[PDB]
Amino acid sequence: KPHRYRPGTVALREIRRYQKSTELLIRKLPFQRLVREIAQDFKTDLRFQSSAVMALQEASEAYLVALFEDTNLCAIHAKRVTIMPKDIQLARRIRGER
Amino acid sequence: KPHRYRPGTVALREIRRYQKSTELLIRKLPFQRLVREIAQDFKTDLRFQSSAVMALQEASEAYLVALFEDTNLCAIHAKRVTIMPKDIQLARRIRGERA
Amino acid sequence: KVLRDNIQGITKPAIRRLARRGGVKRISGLIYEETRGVLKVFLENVIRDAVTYTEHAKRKTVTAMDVVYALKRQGRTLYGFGG
Amino acid sequence: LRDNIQGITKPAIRRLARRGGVKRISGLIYEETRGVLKVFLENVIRDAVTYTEHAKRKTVTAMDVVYALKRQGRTLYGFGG
Amino acid sequence: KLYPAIPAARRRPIRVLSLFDGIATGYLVLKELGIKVGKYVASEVCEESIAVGTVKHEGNIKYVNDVRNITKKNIEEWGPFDLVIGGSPEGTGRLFFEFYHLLNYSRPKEGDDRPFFWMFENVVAMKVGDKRDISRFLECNPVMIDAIKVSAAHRARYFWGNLPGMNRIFGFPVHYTDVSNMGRGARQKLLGRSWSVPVIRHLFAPLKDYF
Amino acid sequence: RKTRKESYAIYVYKVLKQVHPDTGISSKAMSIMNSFVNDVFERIAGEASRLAHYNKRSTITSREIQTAVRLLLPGELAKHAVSEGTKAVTKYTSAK
DNA sequence: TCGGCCGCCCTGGAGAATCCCGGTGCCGAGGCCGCTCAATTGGTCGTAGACAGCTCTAGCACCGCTTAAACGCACGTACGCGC
DNA sequence: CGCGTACGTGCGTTTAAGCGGTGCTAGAGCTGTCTACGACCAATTGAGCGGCCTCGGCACCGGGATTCTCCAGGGCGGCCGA
Ligand SMILES: [Cl-]
Ligand SMILES: [Cl-]
Repeated sequence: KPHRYRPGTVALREIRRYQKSTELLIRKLPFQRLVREIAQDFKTDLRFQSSAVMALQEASEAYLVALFEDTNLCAIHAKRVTIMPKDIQLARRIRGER
Repeated sequence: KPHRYRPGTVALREIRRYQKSTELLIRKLPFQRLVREIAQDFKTDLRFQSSAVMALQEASEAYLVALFEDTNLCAIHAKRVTIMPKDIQLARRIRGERA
Repeated sequence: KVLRDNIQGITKPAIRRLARRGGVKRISGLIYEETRGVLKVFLENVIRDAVTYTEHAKRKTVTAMDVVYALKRQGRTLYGFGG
Repeated sequence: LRDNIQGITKPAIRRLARRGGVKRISGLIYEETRGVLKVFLENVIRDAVTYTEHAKRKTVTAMDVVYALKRQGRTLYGFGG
Repeated sequence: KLYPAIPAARRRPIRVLSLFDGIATGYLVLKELGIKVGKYVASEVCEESIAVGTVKHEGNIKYVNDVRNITKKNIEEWGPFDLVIGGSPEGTGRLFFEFYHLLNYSRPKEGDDRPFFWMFENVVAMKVGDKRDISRFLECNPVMIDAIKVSAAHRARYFWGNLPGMNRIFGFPVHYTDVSNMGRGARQKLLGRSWSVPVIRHLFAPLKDYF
Repeated sequence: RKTRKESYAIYVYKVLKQVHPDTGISSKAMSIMNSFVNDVFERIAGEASRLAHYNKRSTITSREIQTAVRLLLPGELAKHAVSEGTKAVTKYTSAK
């Protein structure tokens, strides 16, 4: 059989690889479709500058990365290495957005 | 012959009694001494209105009650019912105050 | 055409990449649906404010300045697009 | 002039935690809580004394503490405003 | 289950039995259905609804002094009822069981082609055992309709009844919301009047095709 | 000795009597309502000023305050306040 | 074959705490009066913005390749979770 | 510490993101006209604020009902072990 790694080693390798990188991790076009879908329920026929959707994507990914940082701290605090919706809800509750 | 309760019942009784009351739980004069002590390291011979120290106490107790709320949520989240400095540090870390 | 089901466009590997940038080692299965929900509510608030800024500017195109003003108003100041 | 942080007593921190809904309190809570309260009071009194300095006064009004807490995003009602 | 619709050439007035209601909603909403009433019989233990009825509703309503007074003879004497409704402004179980007992008197027997309609109302703060018991008694499942499309309060409601089109048809309007916003007591009318007038006319909408 | 610190106390009391005619209010709760009015005031006038600076304008009209309310109040509270405000501006612009 | 201790379920009654109900005092909120100063009205300019028109930027739309990456399936073992 | 399950890794499959093109046009964006809307000034006056008062709503002591807490006992297997 061919070579196969442990889970922790490729997991930590990806943690290192993506904390070094700066590019946008969510793809541009499905995020744009999501933005138009959410906008649709406020006004029909809305237009968007490209830099506006890029700004939305930068802020959304930064927000979700800070969310996963607090979620990882909640997981680690609960003697676990697995993040859970318990951990996401605890994070958002302590941050005050519930 | 001497009566004694379980811990949980008097604990919950005090939780109810102090969540019903509105009075300030820290005493006025040691909090005032703490405020003057902390102020001392910024300017000598500082004076305080009484309502200023009352405002400090209202905000400080409200801040610590919200802090213990989040600390209790951290404890409950970690399958505990006992709060720990782990829980306080997690709460302040998620709130962004670790500086 | 009315756009629908675009929240699934936030795919499972993209949420895993976001988790890696946040330092997450191991990710459970309900994370992805919960994360799509949280990102949906965040974009609801932000796009709601940006659309409001567009409404008052007598325009129909949401500029980057609108999204910057909106994020800044919510206490999350975004650099790179003005302000 | 150093035991003033010890004036925040163990019953008083316990009453605060009861108002916060805490059932059980470990012993290492109390010193940590005195520390956190002291840091919060440092930030607030620092800002309020700064505001007193700008007004060229020697006393700290309640409006100064309101303005400070408002600057720090913890708005306090009932002391002017 | 679907019931056959009589054509609108047969205009017979509607006989209503409303059992528990603080401010009398059913007769007023039937006045703004555009159709006439056959028999409207009300009753209340307290005298507040009696005072509101003797001041406002002009005396076109047959009142009973107590709900513990209506028997089978009163139902058979005061004409057959087409609609039976039970709502409210630990007595909720008492209200439901008095409703179900008076409902058994007003239900037509096996053989009558009279169109029968009933409705029961209570919020989602009920105990789940009482909910499943009421689902057993009425042989109908409730629908959990939340005040989240038109409102933001955490006050959802279960509905029981024999109403055509009551599953998922309710949605949020913008014009009715806009016209209902203009008040300084906008959310007090949202807590009471929005539960009184619009939801009830929304659920009892298709009755004008019958009569 | 002549200095009058302004407040919204009589107006909060008048709106309370126009809502609860038999319920009074203490002076501490009156201070809390006064500081709430001052706070919300500063928030809306702040957002309006920011909007006016954003849109290269120097005149704060009802539309600026309107979109500041639609920003600051959460949802249905904003819808009720925009309706109440537009109703009062309608009554104002067509009065005696 | 044996009864001596030992955990379970139920129920009962002491027992401290709390809710309810009046009785009395007390002090701050409601109300009345002066007054004083800013709200209102009338009038005058000045220019900010509403509006029409022109332009020309980029935003949306469509299509064609192109592989980058998402989706699915098996599997195994490491951590979640219960005791 | 043991059970398990469910998540990560790897490989094949394939869905579609991304890039590169052009065409079009709605709309951002800048310019000229003017007009109506608001700042500025004085008089005035009545509404809003300082002061006072009195009184009733709130705070508080005491008593009884009650209401949950908790432990003691009675029966009950049941479990053996001496
Ligand atoms: Cl610790
Ligand atoms: Cl205006």
